[PDB]
Amino acid sequence: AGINYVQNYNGNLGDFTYDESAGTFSMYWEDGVSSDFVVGLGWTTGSSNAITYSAEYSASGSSSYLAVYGWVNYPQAEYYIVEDYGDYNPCSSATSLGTVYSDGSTYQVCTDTRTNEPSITGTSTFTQYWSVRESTRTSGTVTVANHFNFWAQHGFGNSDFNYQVMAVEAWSGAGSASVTIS
Repeated sequence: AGINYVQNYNGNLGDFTYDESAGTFSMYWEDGVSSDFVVGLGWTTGSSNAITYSAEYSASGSSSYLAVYGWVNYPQAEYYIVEDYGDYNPCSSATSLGTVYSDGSTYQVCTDTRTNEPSITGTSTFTQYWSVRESTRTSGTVTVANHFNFWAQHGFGNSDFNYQVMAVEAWSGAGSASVTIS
């Protein structure tokens, strides 16, 4: 793996353990949360290399995602490749970009603009790009390049990356995750 970055945004709202050299982390929020956390492991600089993972992920009562997650510095953008999620599909609500096919499934692709929200430079306005897997799963390989190349047709900068992680996010409800990045 060569993990060199630990993602912890409000991880203290649940129980987050990890081991960088093994590439594994777990996150338990059995009691529920009513604020946003994002936790995971990855790299201080993103790239388009494939990521392979294996997880147990249980969040059907939760507004949550199991995702490849990271940022582009300029133009400022937050992105997700959502492999499995709970009760909330971010593309229901957002502007549709079409469909991409990759690694065994179609993904719905969409984008949204977030204004004055927490970001890698503090509080700012940025674009989000989402690929949401049509057949959800909790293990496999994400050929990141196929998503980046599609989003790049729609303004994604596709270079000048900040961090990139395999992550679990939840902001409501309860569940449980355990993830290995190989």
